[PDB]
Amino acid sequence: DNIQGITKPAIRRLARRGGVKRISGLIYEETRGVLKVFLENVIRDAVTYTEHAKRKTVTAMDVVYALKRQGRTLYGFG
Amino acid sequence: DNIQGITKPAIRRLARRGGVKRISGLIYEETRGVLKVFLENVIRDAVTYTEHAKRKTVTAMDVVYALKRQGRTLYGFG
Amino acid sequence: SRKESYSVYVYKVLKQVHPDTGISSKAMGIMNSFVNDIFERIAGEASRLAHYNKRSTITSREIQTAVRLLLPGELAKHAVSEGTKAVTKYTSS
Amino acid sequence: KESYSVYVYKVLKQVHPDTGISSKAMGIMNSFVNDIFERIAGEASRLAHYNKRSTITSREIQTAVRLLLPGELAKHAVSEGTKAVTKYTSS
Amino acid sequence: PHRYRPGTVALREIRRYQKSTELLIRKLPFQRLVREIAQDFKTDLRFQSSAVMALQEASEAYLVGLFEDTNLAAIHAKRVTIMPKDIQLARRIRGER
Amino acid sequence: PHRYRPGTVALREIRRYQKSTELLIRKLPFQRLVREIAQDFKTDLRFQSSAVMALQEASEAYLVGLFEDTNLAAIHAKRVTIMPKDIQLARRIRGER
Amino acid sequence: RAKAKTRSSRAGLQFPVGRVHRLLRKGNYAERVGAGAPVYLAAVLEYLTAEILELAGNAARDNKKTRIIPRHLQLAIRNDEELNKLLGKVTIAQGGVLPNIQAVLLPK
Amino acid sequence: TRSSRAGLQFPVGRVHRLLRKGNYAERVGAGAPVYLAAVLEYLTAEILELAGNAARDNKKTRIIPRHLQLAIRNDEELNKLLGKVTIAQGGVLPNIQAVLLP
Amino acid sequence: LNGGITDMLTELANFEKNVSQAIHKYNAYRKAASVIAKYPHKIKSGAEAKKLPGVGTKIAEKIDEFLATGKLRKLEKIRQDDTSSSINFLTRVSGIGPSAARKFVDEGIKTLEDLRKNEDKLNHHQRIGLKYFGDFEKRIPREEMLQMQDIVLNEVKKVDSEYIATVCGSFRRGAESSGDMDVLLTHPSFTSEPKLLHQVVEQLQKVHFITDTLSKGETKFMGVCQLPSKNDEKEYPHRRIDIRLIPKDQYYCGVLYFTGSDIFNKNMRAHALEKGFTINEYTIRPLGVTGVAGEPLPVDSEKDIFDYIQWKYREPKDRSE
DNA sequence: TCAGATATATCCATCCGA
DNA sequence: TCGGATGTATATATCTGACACGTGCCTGGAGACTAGGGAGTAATCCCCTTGGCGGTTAAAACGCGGGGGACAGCGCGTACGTGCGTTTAAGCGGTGCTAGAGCTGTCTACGACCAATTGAGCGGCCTCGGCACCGGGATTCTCGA
DNA sequence: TCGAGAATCCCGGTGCCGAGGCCGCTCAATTGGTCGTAGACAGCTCTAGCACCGCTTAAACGCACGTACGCGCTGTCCCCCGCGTTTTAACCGCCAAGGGGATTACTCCCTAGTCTCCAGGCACGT
Repeated sequence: DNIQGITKPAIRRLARRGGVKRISGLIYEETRGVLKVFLENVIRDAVTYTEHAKRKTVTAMDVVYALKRQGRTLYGFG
Repeated sequence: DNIQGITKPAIRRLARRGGVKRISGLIYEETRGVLKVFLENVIRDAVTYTEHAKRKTVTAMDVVYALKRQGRTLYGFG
Repeated sequence: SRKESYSVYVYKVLKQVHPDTGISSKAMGIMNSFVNDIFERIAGEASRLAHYNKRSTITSREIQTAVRLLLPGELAKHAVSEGTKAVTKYTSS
Repeated sequence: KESYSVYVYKVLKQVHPDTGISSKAMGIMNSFVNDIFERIAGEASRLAHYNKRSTITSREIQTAVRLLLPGELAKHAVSEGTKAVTKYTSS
Repeated sequence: PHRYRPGTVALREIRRYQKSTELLIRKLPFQRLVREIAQDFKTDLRFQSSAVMALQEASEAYLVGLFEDTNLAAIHAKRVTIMPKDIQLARRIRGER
Repeated sequence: PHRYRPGTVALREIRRYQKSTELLIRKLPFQRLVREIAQDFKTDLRFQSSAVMALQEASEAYLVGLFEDTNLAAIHAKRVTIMPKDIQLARRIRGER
Repeated sequence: RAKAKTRSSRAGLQFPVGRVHRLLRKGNYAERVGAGAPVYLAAVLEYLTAEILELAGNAARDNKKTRIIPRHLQLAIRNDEELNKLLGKVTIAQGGVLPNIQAVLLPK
Repeated sequence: TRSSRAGLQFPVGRVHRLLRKGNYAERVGAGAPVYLAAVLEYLTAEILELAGNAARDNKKTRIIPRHLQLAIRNDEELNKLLGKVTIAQGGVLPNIQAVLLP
Repeated sequence: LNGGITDMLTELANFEKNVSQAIHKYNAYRKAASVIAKYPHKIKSGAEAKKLPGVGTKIAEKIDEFLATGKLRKLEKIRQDDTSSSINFLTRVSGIGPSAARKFVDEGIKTLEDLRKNEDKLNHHQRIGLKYFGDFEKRIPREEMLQMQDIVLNEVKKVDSEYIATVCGSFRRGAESSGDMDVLLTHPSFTSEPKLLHQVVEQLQKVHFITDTLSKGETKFMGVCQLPSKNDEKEYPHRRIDIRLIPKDQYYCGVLYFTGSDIFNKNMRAHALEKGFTINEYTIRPLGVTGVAGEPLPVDSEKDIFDYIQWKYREPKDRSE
């Protein structure tokens, strides 16, 4: 229900930083699907890797390892 | 100058097998260049992995391993 | 000389799958390649997970976690569904 | 904890004597060093296992470094590695 | 007052936000979204703030890359406005479709 | 006297090539090209035939993928023919620069 | 010493079991290899192989040919959805491509 | 020290311990720590030198993460080395298409 | 006339030295306390005391708070701290310092009872300090100190007539009491260019003068000795005696340095620096135009050392400053 | 315990196409 | 014509050095010294790559339409940025409260090791039946009408 | 809609070679013992997560307005699909020929392992 939180000006700013010139109407709604799909496909595996250690709180190293196994390595977050 | 070996009928047939309909008159050089790039970027590592074995013959399984490293992993042969 | 393969096991499983099917030698080769690739991927994931948890030996729980991590989607839900039922049989002793 | 931070600072000082390093930069560099070490080690191990041998030696590491690194950097690195191996073996 | 040129403001600040290193996303909404998406996998799992920040960083990176690639692909259409079909084609050709 | 439609034979050829599973490249030219390309790196290299066949297979696969990508992109470009600009764009989008 | 039963015979699995334990032990992939891990790995391999072979048999029966052909296997593999995700970057040798043509380019 | 005896910079003994206990190979060789440390030092030196050139061009006095990002993404060899890796708070290189400009 | 302020800064410096382990704070607090106590006037405001050297914003604020409230909240909190008091008590015994006190308090050893119960946790120096902490805490009367000095000189002369023994320090300076004995020894055969000290120690212990030994080397030997009782009176408390053997070319410089006082030594060093010479505990060396120290001058007497820096020789009784 | 530097904010005397 | 944007002068937000010497403690990574198992070395089949010669023909190169797609331009209108006035939740600190991360000492069930014991899978060899290929036949789609 | 001619499905009359049938045969999988320890568990301590509360304010939302760029439409011409025709080098058949790769027995020597060995930092005490 909170998926509408990402403000239209916010996504507009992000795309402007990406190097665009004009944003049509439907793209603002359509970006939500991509964001949700990527976030879900990350968080599910992250939580699985977290639970495999019989812990209870999500650890940053768990997210790093999951992203690496997801094929996107982001070095810097410890 | 063996690069001219790939004939126009061959390129047209391959593209048709891909499902193309109309090919412009400026495609042969680009196709030859792309083929050269791929073949070089595979064969260099192929020869390197062969020489690491200190043998004078290039083995097919060496080609398979090199293709796996370059992100192909084509199963079947070997 | 001699080399290892899974040809006999593959043939037996295929006979179990259907009693009226043939296949070529190249098909057996492709099947052997698929089997080896999947086994290698599973083993690598298991070793990495074990090192991450900083334990010392591989136990079936780690294998189950890796299988849940690797295989694509709902098929794994069926696949793991066999494994415990498989494991219980050995637990049947 | 133990990391490569001290050696990183010393190397940075040797490379340039009039610069500063952020803590986040130190973490980024530490991650880069760890990642490079892991990748090189994994490639070396795979090459060793495929070659039907039983140990990891200098030639294997050199071949892996040739396989992984980009061209000009690979040439310079091979030269540096040869020189350092000669220096250490001269002991 | 002085009416600016069409897109003069739009063309402006592209350099400003291009050199930016901030998150450019509301934080508490991102945390709420993360928790809500997480609520479906398992029940009542705690989270660390640094992990949430890193997740936001990775998400911003991926979204920025996809949008920039979509704009570049749409440039080949000889059009100046990005449309949903363009993003669809970009995702399909990206191999992750 | 009786000729087919201006481009109808193309669809039949597409169907015929799609159904088949042949090699589609003459073996001798590929062997010669492999020898010539390998001559630059190392001298006096002796290969085995199976390696040549496998290299032909992988090359065919890569070229087929690139051609399919170009066709899909050009379709997204609201044009019928395929031109080198589309090939460059397709190679750029997948990250092959 | 009675007639001993193999581990797969003891637990009713088809694919090899003991050789898998030997490969895992000699694979240098761990310090110590457990017990149930070989059983689980063999069972998973059996299930995956069974699914692929069943799809292949369905395809071959549809195509009216008694022996499984590599192209038939490739078509069966790429036809499904889950297997397509699991095997998304594998080129089957002398496999072929799925029969499909673009709709917009088709004459009408 | 052994690294000092070889005139290296990183602790070679640490690399030897990590490789031995890393469960990556059966037996440890002879001078593997030396070659690994030399390669690591060369790569670190190259990255730091490019960063220093960029920072001197930046008229700043500390290694900002954006400086590291610009240095890594400004040279072709480094771009190929770590193309599929992200950095935190780094930003993107400044670029605008010529066709869109007025 | 700042006895209370000096007493409070004494505890502040003890906390900074032994509890806070801050030499840069302990030295400053001790200097501020000395400057306050050396002023022959009552401190009325912290700003008034800030005029004297060694008192800064913190020192002036502390003096003002002590004047306003009669104490310091920090001082009272540190006094009421059980761990800090235990550390101070453990470090009060010689041989145990800041880290020793910290380890003892962390291990529960907070009183002398625990130290007696954990003598195995006490080294030879630590056990010696534990045995005679109260004896070390007592002062040495001038009569007892003179008797011990005469006994030590007799033992030195009997061991070797060429041995030269000097009782330096406040005993040389003429003070009515001392906390310990500091002996300087010289010998013709040992110069700037090893068993003499061991022989001296053996001779002293043979007459049962030195009772315990904490450390004995070829250069300096430290122990516990006490003037004997005449078979009917109470035994004298154990006193710490340290004897250092110095070269003949260095004996005069060492005696001049150890005779005192610290203010007198600082004034002598400043006068020598103004006179183009450098005076140390080893010898006196010429100073060049660029400040490079030359070959140290030969030393044979305190008068020669005083004349080297072109200064009048001062008696140790007049060596207060 | 302390200012002495040193890195780091502004601003308002200029410069430019837009 | 002027607002956004380059510097230099000037004032905050941090970082920082100013005793050391003599004498004992206190450990985490260098040397010293096997051994025996892993790697280098020499001799010999062999088979598998390499190279070569000749017919042979399906495949490839090349000239010739015309016609259908690429491209170029024009109007128009409607989706979309732009200015502005309002508003709601996001920071920005607080404050307190505690489930849960983490760490430490048993001990024990289990995994590595080893010497008999044995039989399931691998190597080598038939064979007849799934597969194959033309071959002529009939069947069916279409593009100028 | 319609025909002449090209693309497509089929029965079978042959062959044919290799996928699956068989046996002969060991070296790896099993049994039944042993010992030596990794983590399972039980029990503890200390914190980073979690839950509000009030203030400030600033990015976000909704609404008017001009305008340009996406999107229809048009003509125009040029290169390429299809066609037929004349060369030819892949391709298949055959041959020899020899050298780099397997193997196999032999010898050497280098790291795992064990065990001293220390001096480069910590403290007292001043």
